[PDB]
Amino acid sequence: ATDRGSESDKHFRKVSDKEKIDQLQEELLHTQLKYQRILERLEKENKELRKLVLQKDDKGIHHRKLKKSLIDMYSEVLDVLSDYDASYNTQDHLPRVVVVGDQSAGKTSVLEMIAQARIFPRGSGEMMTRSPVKVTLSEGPHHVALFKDSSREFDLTKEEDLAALRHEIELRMRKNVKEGCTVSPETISLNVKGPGLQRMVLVDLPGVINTVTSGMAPDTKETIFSISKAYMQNPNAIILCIQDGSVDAERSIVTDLVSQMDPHGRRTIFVLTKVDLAEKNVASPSRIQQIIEGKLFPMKALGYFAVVTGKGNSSESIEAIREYEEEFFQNSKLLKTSMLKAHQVTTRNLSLAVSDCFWKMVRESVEQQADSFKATRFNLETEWKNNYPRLRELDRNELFEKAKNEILDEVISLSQVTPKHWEEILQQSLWERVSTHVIENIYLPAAQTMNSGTFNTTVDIKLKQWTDKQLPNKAVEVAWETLQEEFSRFMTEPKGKEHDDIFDKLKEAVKEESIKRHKWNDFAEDSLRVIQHNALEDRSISDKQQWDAAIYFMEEALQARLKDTENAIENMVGPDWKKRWLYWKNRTQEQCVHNETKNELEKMLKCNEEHPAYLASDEITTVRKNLESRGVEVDPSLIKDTWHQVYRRHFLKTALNHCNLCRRGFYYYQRHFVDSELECNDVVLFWRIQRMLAITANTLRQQLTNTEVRRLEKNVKEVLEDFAEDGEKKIKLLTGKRVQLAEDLKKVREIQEKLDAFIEALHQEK
Amino acid sequence: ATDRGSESDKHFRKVSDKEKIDQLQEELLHTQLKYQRILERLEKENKELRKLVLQKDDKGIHHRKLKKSLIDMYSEVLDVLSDYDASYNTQDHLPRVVVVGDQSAGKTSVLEMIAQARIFPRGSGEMMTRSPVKVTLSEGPHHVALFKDSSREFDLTKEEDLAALRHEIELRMRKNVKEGCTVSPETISLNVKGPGLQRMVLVDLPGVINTVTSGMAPDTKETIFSISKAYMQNPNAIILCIQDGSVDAERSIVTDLVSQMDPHGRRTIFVLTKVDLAEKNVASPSRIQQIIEGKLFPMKALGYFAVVTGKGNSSESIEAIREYEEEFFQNSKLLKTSMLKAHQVTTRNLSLAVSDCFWKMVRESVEQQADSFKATRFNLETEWKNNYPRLRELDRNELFEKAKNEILDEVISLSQVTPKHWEEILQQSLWERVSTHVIENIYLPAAQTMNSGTFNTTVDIKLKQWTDKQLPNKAVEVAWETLQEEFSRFMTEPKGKEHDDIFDKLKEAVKEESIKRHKWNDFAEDSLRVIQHNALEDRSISDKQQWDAAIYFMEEALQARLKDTENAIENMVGPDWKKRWLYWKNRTQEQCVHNETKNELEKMLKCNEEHPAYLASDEITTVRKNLESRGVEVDPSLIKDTWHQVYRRHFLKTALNHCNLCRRGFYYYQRHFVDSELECNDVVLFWRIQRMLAITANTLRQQLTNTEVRRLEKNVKEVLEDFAEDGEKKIKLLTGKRVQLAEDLKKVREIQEKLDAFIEALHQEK
Repeated sequence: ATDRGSESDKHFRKVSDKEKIDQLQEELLHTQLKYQRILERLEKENKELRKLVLQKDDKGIHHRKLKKSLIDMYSEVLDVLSDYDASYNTQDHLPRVVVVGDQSAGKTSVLEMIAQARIFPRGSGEMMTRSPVKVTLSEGPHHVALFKDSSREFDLTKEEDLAALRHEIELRMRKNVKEGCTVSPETISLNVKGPGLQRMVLVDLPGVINTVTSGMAPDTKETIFSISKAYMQNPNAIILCIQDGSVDAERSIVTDLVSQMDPHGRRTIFVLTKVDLAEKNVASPSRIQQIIEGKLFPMKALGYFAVVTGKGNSSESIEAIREYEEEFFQNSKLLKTSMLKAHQVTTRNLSLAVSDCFWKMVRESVEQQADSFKATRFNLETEWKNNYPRLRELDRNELFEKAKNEILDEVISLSQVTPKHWEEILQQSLWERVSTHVIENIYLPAAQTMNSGTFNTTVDIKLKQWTDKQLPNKAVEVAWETLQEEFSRFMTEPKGKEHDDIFDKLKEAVKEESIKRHKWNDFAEDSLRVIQHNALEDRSISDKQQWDAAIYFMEEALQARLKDTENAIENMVGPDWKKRWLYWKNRTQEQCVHNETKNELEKMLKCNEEHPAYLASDEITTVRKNLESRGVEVDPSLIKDTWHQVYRRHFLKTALNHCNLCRRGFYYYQRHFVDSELECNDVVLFWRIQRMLAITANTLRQQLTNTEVRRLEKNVKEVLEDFAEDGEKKIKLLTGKRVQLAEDLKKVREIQEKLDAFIEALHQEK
Repeated sequence: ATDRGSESDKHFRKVSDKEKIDQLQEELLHTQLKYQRILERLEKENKELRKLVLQKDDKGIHHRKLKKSLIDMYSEVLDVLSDYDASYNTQDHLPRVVVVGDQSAGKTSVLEMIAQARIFPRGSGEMMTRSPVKVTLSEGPHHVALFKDSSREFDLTKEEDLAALRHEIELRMRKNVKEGCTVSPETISLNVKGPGLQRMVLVDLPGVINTVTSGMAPDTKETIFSISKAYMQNPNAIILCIQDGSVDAERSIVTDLVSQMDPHGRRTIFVLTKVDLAEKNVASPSRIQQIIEGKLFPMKALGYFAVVTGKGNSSESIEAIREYEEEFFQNSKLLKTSMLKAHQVTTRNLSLAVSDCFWKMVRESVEQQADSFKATRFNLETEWKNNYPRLRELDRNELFEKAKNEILDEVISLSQVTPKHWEEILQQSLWERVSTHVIENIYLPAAQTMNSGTFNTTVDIKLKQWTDKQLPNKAVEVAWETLQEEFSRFMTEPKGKEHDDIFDKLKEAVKEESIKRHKWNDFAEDSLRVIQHNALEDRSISDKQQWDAAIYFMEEALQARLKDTENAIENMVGPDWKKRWLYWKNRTQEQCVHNETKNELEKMLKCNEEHPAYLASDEITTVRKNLESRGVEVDPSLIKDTWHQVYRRHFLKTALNHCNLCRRGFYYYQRHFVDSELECNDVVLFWRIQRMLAITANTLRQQLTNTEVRRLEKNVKEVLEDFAEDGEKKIKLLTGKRVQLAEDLKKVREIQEKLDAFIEALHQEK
């Protein structure tokens, strides 16, 4: 009967087991015992195994070394840096080649010709030219392509495999775009290999635009720039600024972006596309020599190159395009009249220049960056040691788990708090809540009568009205606030050295929610009405022990109000004479007037202690007249306030003297002696109220401990589950641990492995 | 001009003038202008006295034989008896002729022939009388009818007015019947005068049914007879029995009710109807003659009569029916076979017999009952004066108006409550709501710090949370509860022996409706939220007196929690040993364990006075196992609670020693050199909350006295108007003797006033 919810939960949990354990033991623990082992065994091994199955096709020799071309391995290096941190802050560490240019300028054809195959999709000319791809370029004995995330190898000399390759890229391309924008940053990684191909890694970035039309979002112009600027920021990047040769160089759109990362083109190269279509330029030195020497641009490049990107056909084969490129420059005026120099034309020269710069800087850059990221682990280890004693047990999610368990443990302990303490809290709160009605409305008007039956009748009328209307509602409010306040205390107590600040954030979020998901059963108001009456209903003090308990409670309740009245009267009337000459506590004029009015009312009460609270109005006038006659200024309001305080003091102190006489009054009632003024009936009232306070507190406690506290535990578990699923709450609560710093120390281990193995391969090839 | 009484008066004059031209007053003027014309222009015509002169002529010398007719006064006498008592008992005091008959027997045709006008509901084969109608017949040259309740006179010689009268009677009959029922007792009073009419009050009664026909509602069968009895039982009345003599008499039912109501035929007159129809459809001798002879039924009669009611046509005139009557009784069986008496047939003989018997019965019974009605008015005087010697003929509507005035005056008196009274109640309640939280949540954790900045940080955390989410919600509860409670008290608490409780019921009824309709304004919570904050935000104690008041307030709080802690300790640890020798009053076993734990914990605090408020699990275990070594049986919760009490005792006594220290120097606080030097953040804290509580109380008081009390008065006026609308809401408590007794006194005086002139006319006119 003390608690019932836990029994129900255990019962139905056992029933669920009895019916479904032959499945639940298999699903819940059997497999899960090995679950931590499974993760490595299942997926990781698989990714390795299929790779071996592909490598087994090659049939490489054991201990041969030189397993892969160095650049193919540097592709993994760049990929691991991208995965660890995709922000430019980490991209800046290693060399890259950026392929950027005006929208639909043929820059994709430039990259594909460098790659010696039509590897990227060109389905459309609007949305398919404004999305990123990345391709590594490697030496090989055969032109073959392989994705990071696929075991399939693509034959780059056949239309079917090139089409499938373009299809996979396209499937990634047409989805890695914000809706409407059609432009979003994302990584697609392909490794393209073959004879004649250099040691590079090229990133094709969304085509650059200057205006927006009805078929595109207005933000599209800015988003492209944001992507375009992201990879250009790399100080170790070679930026291929690819411009459509059919339009004025002064009108280049990409240039105005490149100048934001390299204001003078120090690390940039100029690429002139559509050379065999822009006849107005390739046939005239006055434009070409400025465009290719670096006089028509603000950019002073690493080099300047001219290429043929296709004769307006977005789907033209790369092989035909390269053959036509080699034929065109010979056909064109440009070679004869030396407006373009032989090393400034065709795919070969551009590829070789960018390859030499990129790969030299790659060799030195990884030799540097292996130690850079290893040094970053050493730098991460100084901070982590200094911040906390070396420890990695905790985690952000584990903070939620630990605060959850702390909260549920405190809620349970709350449910098993010694009940007696619950009743003590409820009893004291109830008395503080009710004493105002007890004395001001019930006792004060009732005990002024000259008949015990009228005392009890006034008391009982006020008690019936009060126990029916306000008192039950007040008791229910007290119980609600008691439960919520004790819950708050358990959630927040700074338990000395055993307190943890980190969890506090959750304790506040749950404490608020758990309270709002609980409501107290309103029916209590009616039950209390009955119960309260019953506790009052006992008016019979049968023996000395209950007589003394009754007198005790009456003395306590009346002494509190008497002390309050006496403090008010002391402030109102002023200091005594002793203070006035020993501490020079001189009275104010109001205090003197109040003192004289008090003296008038007090002589009246001293002569006749039976006087009721209410005077005649002509009595007020008489008091004013006498006070004025002696020389005291007084008005009916001063008399009424002084009268109220003074009569209450007289009333309560007379009640306590009646306590002093009740303590030794029993003979009068044995004898029925007629001259006996003493009748001790207030004692019964305060006895009844003490017992009613006890009964109300205990009933509220029982409702709390068997019905409401278990509902609170259920609501708290619901709140904790809802917060556990909420990722945002975990992000914005329980954030204090230093584990985040250690996560970098551990995660950069992939970058550390790729870079060191690349250094070893560098030495092996040399 | 500032603080000048005359200037204040002039400002008040301006403010009152603007209110005098308020939109309320302007709309009152605009609506009043139309109202002066609406329900107006009657007055100028009313001034003429010609109508009054005609009424005087009717009352005094009407210069025509009709004047001062004694039967005419008897009609008013019976009407005023009906007014005195809806219940039949008193209406039975005075004679009248009550006419009952078989349903659809033609009784209304008989009553029309006697009244000589088509003034009764006439129809073919249908219930004609459904609610009884009392028509009084008197002689006069003007054959005119007039309702008791109307001013329209109906000319009884013309069909338009006769039909209007009949259908108005039908409508009144229906309006006396509840929806879904057909028959009702309420009597319609029509005064009919014309030549040849006899002095005869005649009461048509709902037709009696052997059984309900299917179309008719069943109700009638029980209703009809009861109604008939109500009028039939009159010991001073004549029974005129109308029976259908053209049908099998075995099917008749009226004679059974007549025999029940007059077993001896003391004033019973029997009449057959439909005699002309009976000529071809005569009721067989074997059943009808035994009725005429009083043998089939106990009914005896003053004579057995018969009249013709027509041939079933509803439009038949009086003269036609009488002619047909004469032909029938000359030629038909009712006389030739000697059932009915020749002097007892035809309309004239029945009318004359009824008038003679009626007026002799009147002369004999009305004088006795008129002396008895003088006795009746003195009898009402006897009881009434005893009931209400001070007040005579008081009515519930008058009482409601008086209560409305008193209650609105009580609201105004509530406005008169001094502002300090409201502020005192509000502040005391407000402080009761937070002080425990002030120490438990702020002071205890704040005062344990080694850095007063964290003391103040704990202060500010708790105070800011409470101000943002709690204080503006507690303050409004305190204020609106305070207004409700004081509103209740002004309306109920007697001002000594001079209190009049007559309107206490009405006051209580107004109270709940007014409070429910009225609300405390929503805005308050925001303003309080700001105001409270600022009162706390100011941390600077302006002067020494304020600093001392802060220390006194702090001493109150700390002393209260210290005494509570000490009493809780005595509750758990049990009696002292000195108490054992003194009163033989010792520790219980649990109290023994508690005290031993307390002594060990007090040793701990003696060794370390700065021990933190929280015992760690190792400290708790040290206490547990040391007491177990002592043999005392201790557990972690016993020690946790005993430690809380003991430590708070130590902490609060130290806080009161600091109270004493802080008096000398606020500057020592300003120094903030070291903990040993005075560190009185405590005094400034209790000062800040002093300001918060006082300003909250005064803001609540101001909104009360300038916003909510006037809204309360408006709501009370509205509620008292709703009181005006509902009379039941005036007699919700069944103590209504006042109104009923007043009405009875006035109506009995009218009864006797009319009976006096009637009896004098008996002495003189006859």
